[PDB]
Amino acid sequence: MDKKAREYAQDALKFIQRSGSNFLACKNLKERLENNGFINLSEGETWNLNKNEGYVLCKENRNICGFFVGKNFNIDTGSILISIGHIDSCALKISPNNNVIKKKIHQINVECYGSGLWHTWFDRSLGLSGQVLYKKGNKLVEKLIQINKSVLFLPSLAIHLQNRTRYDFSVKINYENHIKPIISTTLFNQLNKCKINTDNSYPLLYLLSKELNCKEEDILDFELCLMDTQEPCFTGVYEEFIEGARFDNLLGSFCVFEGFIELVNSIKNHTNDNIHNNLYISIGYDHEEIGSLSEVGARSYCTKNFIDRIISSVFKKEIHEKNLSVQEIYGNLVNRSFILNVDMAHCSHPNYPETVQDNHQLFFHEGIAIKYNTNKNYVTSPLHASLIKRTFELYYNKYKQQIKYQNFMVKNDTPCGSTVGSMVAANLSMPGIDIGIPQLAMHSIREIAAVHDVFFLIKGVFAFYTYYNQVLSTCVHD
Amino acid sequence: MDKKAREYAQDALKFIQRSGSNFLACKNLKERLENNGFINLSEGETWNLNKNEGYVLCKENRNICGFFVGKNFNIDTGSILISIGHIDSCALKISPNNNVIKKKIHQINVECYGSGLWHTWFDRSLGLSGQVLYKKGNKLVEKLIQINKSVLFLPSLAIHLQNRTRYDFSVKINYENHIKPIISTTLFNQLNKCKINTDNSYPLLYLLSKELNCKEEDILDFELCLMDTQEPCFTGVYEEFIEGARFDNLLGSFCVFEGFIELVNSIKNHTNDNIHNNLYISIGYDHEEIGSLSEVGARSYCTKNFIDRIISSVFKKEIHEKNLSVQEIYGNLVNRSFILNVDMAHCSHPNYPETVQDNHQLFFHEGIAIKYNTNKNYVTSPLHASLIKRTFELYYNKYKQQIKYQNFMVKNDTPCGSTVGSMVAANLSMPGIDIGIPQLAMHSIREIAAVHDVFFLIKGVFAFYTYYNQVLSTCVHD
Amino acid sequence: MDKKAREYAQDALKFIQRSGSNFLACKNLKERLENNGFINLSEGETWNLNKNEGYVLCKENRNICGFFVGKNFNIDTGSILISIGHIDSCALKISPNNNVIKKKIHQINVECYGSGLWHTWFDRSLGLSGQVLYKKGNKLVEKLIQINKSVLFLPSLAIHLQNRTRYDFSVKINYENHIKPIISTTLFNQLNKCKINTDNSYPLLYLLSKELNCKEEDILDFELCLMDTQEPCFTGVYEEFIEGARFDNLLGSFCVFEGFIELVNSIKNHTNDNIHNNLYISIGYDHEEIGSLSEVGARSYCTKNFIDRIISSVFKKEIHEKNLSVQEIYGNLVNRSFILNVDMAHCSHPNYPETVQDNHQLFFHEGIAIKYNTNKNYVTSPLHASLIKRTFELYYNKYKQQIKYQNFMVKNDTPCGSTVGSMVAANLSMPGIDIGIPQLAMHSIREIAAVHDVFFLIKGVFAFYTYYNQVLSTCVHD
Ligand SMILES: [Zn+2]
Ligand SMILES: [Zn+2]
Ligand SMILES: [Zn+2]
Repeated sequence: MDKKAREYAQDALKFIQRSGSNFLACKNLKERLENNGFINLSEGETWNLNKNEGYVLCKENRNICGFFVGKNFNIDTGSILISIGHIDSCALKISPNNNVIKKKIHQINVECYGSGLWHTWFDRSLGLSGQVLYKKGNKLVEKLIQINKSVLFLPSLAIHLQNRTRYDFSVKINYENHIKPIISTTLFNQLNKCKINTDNSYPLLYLLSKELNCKEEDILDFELCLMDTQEPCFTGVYEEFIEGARFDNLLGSFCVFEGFIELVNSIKNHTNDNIHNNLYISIGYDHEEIGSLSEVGARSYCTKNFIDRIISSVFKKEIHEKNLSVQEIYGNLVNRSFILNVDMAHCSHPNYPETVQDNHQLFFHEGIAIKYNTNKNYVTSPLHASLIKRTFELYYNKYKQQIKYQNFMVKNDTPCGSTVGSMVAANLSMPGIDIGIPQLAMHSIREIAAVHDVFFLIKGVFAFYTYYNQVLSTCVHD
Repeated sequence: MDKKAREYAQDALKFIQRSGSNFLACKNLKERLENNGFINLSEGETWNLNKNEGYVLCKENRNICGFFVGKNFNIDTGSILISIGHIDSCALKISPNNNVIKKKIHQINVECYGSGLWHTWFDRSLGLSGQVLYKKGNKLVEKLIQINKSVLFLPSLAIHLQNRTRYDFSVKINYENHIKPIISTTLFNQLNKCKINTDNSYPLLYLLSKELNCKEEDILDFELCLMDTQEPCFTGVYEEFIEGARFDNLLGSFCVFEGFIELVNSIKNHTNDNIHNNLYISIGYDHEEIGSLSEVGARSYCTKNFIDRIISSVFKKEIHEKNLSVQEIYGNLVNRSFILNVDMAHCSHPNYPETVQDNHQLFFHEGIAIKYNTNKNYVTSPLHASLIKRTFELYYNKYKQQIKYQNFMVKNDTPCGSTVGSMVAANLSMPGIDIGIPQLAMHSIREIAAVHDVFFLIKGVFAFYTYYNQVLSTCVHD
Repeated sequence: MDKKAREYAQDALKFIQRSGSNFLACKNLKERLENNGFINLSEGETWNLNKNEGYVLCKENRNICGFFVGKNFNIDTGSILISIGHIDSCALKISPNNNVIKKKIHQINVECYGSGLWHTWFDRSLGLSGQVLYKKGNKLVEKLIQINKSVLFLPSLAIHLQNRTRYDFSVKINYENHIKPIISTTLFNQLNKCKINTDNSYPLLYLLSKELNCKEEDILDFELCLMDTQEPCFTGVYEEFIEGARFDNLLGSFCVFEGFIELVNSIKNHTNDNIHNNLYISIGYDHEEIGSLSEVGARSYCTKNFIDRIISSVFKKEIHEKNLSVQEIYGNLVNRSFILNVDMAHCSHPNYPETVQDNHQLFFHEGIAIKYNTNKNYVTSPLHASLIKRTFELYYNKYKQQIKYQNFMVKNDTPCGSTVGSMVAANLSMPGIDIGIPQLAMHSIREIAAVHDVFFLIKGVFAFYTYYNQVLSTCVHD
C-alpha cells in the first residue's frame, strides 16, 4: 500500500495546486471525469440517459455531480449510492468594490468566506483563483483563471508596536480592518501606468487583463478567491504527510471522485450481477462553509431534481405503460439507498490534549474516521455505520487489503461544526454516514494529513460503492 | 370522563414502560396499529394502496407513519389530515467507543442526546433500550432490546467535598466529565470472567449477549438509549397525575395514534359522507430534540414522498387518462389540508412564577394547550386555531363531552424551543397548529402530567380528524 | 462470601424499604432485636437488668439502643464495647403549616432536613414515612405510618424556559421557593370533596386519614419525612451493587445491629471466657445530619445515662457493701472501652478525580473504610485503628475469611463533614474509630454501594465485638 498510497496522494497533489478555488474544483474534476469517458451533458438541453454510461455535469461551474447508470437497473432490487464531498474551502474571496488606497499602498479588501483560521492567512505569498466575467465584442465571456504567482500579501503587525512576550501579546485580528491584503504601492501603480470604474483596483485589473489578454476596461466583475501560491508537498522526515492548502474536502472530495472513477473502471473493465444494479452518484457540493443554503449547496433542490431527472430519463418507457410515477420509483429506491458524506475530521492534536475525547481519538495512518455526533451534526447512525464497516470487511475478503477505520466523536461539552451529511439525508430521505480522514489544522491555509488515510478513503468510497447491496441483502429486520 | 380519562392514561402507561427509546416507540406503535388491522407495507416492495384500508410503515424502525385512505376520495372536495408527534426524547445515548476504566470502576461514556435536564438523570436506577446489531452466522441480525432491570447508575458527587448549604452549593454538571454512568467494578468484571474489540465495554457486552443469547463477540455495534427503570405510575393523593419518563411527546404521540385509532374504528364501525373523503395520516417523527435534520426527521423528504406515493398509488388510474400530475393533485389537496402538531407544553410552575406569561397560563386538567408564538416556533396561526376550536365545538354537539382548551404563549423576552410544526408545514406547504398538553419538568427524566389532559388530547386529535372539513366548508373568504 | 454477601444485602434491602424514616428505623430495628429474644424495657418503669440477657429500648421512638450484658462481668477486667450508627438521613420533612395553593395546584412546603443533594430529590415519585399523632376518643394515639405509594412529586423546571445547552444551563435550586412538592390540583381536591384547620393540607389530611382509618379532623400534627417509593434493588450487570434510598447509615447501622445480632447469637449458642466479660452496646442515634444537638442525638446525655443505669442496675448489690460508686465503676471500664462509629464513606468517584486523595482512595468491594481526619472529624487515632485491624486478623485465624480494610482520608485543602465518632467519644470518654463502607452519591436520594462491603462491615462489627479484649490484653504500654 506504501506505493499505492503515495501514488494516490501524488494525484491528489496534482489535483490541488490546480484546484485553487471552487470553480477550478468543478473544472478539474469534470476534466478528470471526462478522461475516463463520461458523457458531459448540460442541464439545459434534454436528458436522454443510457444504461452502462457515465455522466458528468457542472451546475453553473460550482457544483460537480458525476453519476453512473448501471447496466440492469431493478426498481424492485436496486439502489442509489451517493458519495458526497463539498468542493470549496475557507478562503479570502475578493469584494466587489475593491479600491483601498491607504498609507500610499494599493490594497484589496477581501471578504472572509467561511469560518477559517484567518490569522494563518497573514504573511502568505497569496495568489488568485476563481471566475472572471469579461467582455469580448458584444458577448459576455466567462473564464476561470488561475494565477499561481504571488500577487497579494496580507501583512501582519510588527511585534514592537504592541506589548510583547506575554500570553502571545494579545493578538486580535479584526476581520474588517486588519484583513486587507496589499497588492501594490501608488508609486509603482502610477509608474507602470504612463508606460473606467473607480470601484475595481487598477493593480488588480492590470493583473487579470494580463491573464485574459484583453483591456482592463473589459473586466466587468469576478468571483475570485485568494489562494496560497506555495505548492502542496509531501512532508515529514519519511515524506509521510501531505499538506498544501484547501484540504478541507478538496482532498476529501478527490477521494470521493477517485473512489468513483475506480468503481466505473471496475464496472467497464473485466466484463457480478449486483454491481450493474445501482445508480452510483458522486456529487461535489458548494457553499458548505457558510451553511449550504445556496442554489448549488447541499440544501438546494439541485441533487433531488438530478435524481428525479435520472429516474425520469432512464425509466422513460416504463412510466407510460405500467403507470408508475417518479415519486413511486424514487421512494422505492430510497429504502436501498445510502449517502456517504466525506469531509475531513480532527486528528488528535498533541499540543492540545484538552480538546479531544478520551476514547474517540483520531491518529494519522490509523484509518478512516467515522464521525459520530450527539446532535446529528454528522449523520452517522450506529446501524448505518455497521453496514459500511461490513463493506470494509468484504473488501478485505476480495482484495486482501484491510481498510482501517476509527470512530470519531467530539466531546459532549464542546460544540462541533455541522456537515452536509444530514442536510442531504433530509433532502433525499436517504440514510447516511459521515466518514473522512483525520487532519490537523482544519480550516487553515495549510492543513496536514496522512498519506495512508488517502489510500483508506479512496478504497473506502470504493468499498461502499462495490459492496453495499451485498451487505444490505444480508440485513434482516423484525 | 373520569373513567375514560383513567383508561386512556392506563394504556399510555402500558405504552410507555414498553417504549424505552425511539426504536421501541416505532415498534410498539406499529404493533398497536397492526392490532386494528392496518396493512403493514414496506418501503421497498411496491405500493398498491386501496380505499377503506389503513396502512402502517416504520421507516428504518425510527419513524412510524400510519395512514388511512378514505373510501371516496375526491380530488375536487377532499383533504389530507395529518397529526404529528415525534417519537423520541432527551436521553443519554451510548457512545460507540465505551470502555472507561477509572478508579477501578467500569464505566460507559454516554452522549447527551437532545437538550435535557441532565442533572435529573443523576442518581437514577438506569436501564437500556434501543437497537442492537449482532451477527448470527453470515447474516446481520437486528434486534430491538429492552432491559427493564437496573444495569447502570450515574452517581452524583457527595455534598461534603465542595462548599455547602448556600445558593445550592454551585452545582455544575460538566457534560463530558461528570456524565459517565458506572456499570461495574474491575473486581467483579474479572471475577465474573474466569467463571475481541477493546472499544466496547465487556460489562456492557456481557449484558447484551445475555439478552440476545449469543456470544459477546457477535455484538457489532448498537444504538442504545439509557432509560429509567422505574415504571410510570399514577401520582398525587387522588391518583390524578401521570409521570414516568419520556413524556415529551411519547405520551403526546400516543394521543396522536390513539386519536387516530379511534378515528379508523369510527370509520370502519357503524357502516357521514365527508368522513370517507380524506387521507388521515398519523406520523411519529424522530430526531426532534436535535432539530429534525435527519433522514427520519421532520425536515426529511420522507413524509413528502409518502404523500406523493399515496397519491400516485391511489390515483394510479386517473393520472393516465385525464392527464393529471402528482403535483397538480397534491397542490389541489393542500388547500384543504391541515397539520396537527402535538408536542407537550409548559404548565404553569408554582415554584417559578417569573417564567410564565400572565394571561397565557397553562394549568393541569384545564384542557389542551394551543401553543402560539412570536417567531412561529409554533406554527399556530389565529385563523387555523379558530378552525380547530370549531372542531372542538362540533365534538360537543355530537358527543356531549366538552373538549377544553387554553391558549399558551411564552413571554416576549424569553426564548422558547421550536417544534416540528413549522418544519413539516414548510415541507408540505400545509397550514398547521401546535397543540399539546401541559406538563411540568419537560425534557427531564420524570415529567408529570394530568390525566384529564390525556382525555382532552385523544378527543382533540379525534375531533380534528372527524370535523375539520365540516368546519372548512363553512369558511367564506373574500 | 458471594452467597453470604448477597444474603446480608438481601436482609438490608428488606430493612430499608420498610425503614422509610428515622421513626420506622427505630421501630424495625426494635422488631429485629426482639425477634432474637431481647427484653424490651421502657425508660419509664425501673431497670432490673440481668446477666446473659439482651435488652432493647427506643428512646421516644427515634433512638434505638440495644445492649447485651455479659454473663461474668468483671469490674477489674471487663469492657464496654459500643458500636454506633445513626438512624436518619437527609430527607424532605414536612413543615407544620403546609397549605400551599399556587397556580391551581395543592402543594406541600417541605423543610430540608440535613444537608442533601436536593436537586436529586426533584422528579421523584415520592412517598411518606414518619410519625403521626391523631386523636381517638379522649386519648392521643401515636402511629408510625408508611405510605409506599407515590403521593408526592417535586417537579423540576422545563429546559425551554431558561438558557440551554451550556455549562449545565446555570441550574440553581432555591431551597425555599423551588422545593415544594405538588400533591394535587384544586380541581380534584374539590371534586373528591363533595363525594377544621386551614394550616394542614386537605390532600395530605385525606391521605393520612385513609391510612389511619379516622377522620381528617382527628389528625393533629405529624413528623413526616418524604421518601422515594422506588424499592431498593441489586444493580450492575452482575447484580453487584445495592442502591435504593437512605443508605447514609441506614445501611450502615443495619450492619451495626446485624453485627450485634450475630454476636449475641454467638454468645447464646454453642454454650470463651472473655466473650461473657463485656457490655456490648449497639445504639442507633438520631439527628446526625443536623449536628446531633438533640435529646436523642449523639451530643445527648441519653447514652451516658444509659450506661450509668446499666452499671447501677447490674452492680446494684456491690455498690452497697464494698462502697463503690457509679463514676468509680464507669471510669474503671472506660480504660478498656471502645467506640465503633459506623457511617458511610466516599468511594473514589470516577467522574470526579479532583476530589479524591491520591493515596487514601476507596473502591467498591475493597473492604471497610477506616476514616482518618486532620481535624478529628473522624475519631480514628492510629493506635486505636491498629487494635481494630488486629481484631480483623483474629477473625481471619478463626473463621478463615479475610476482613478487608482500606484507609480513607479526605484531602487537606477540602473540608469534610464531621460524624458522631468524636461526639460520643467526648461524651463517654471512650477511645474510638470511624469505619464505614464506601458509597457513591452520599446524602442523595439514591446512593449506590457494594455488596461485598456489606459483608465486610457486618463481619467487621462482629470482629470488634468478639476480639477486642483479646487484642487489648496484648497491648503493653511503657
Ligand atoms: Zn469541509
Ligand atoms: Zn417533544
Ligand atoms: Zn450518615
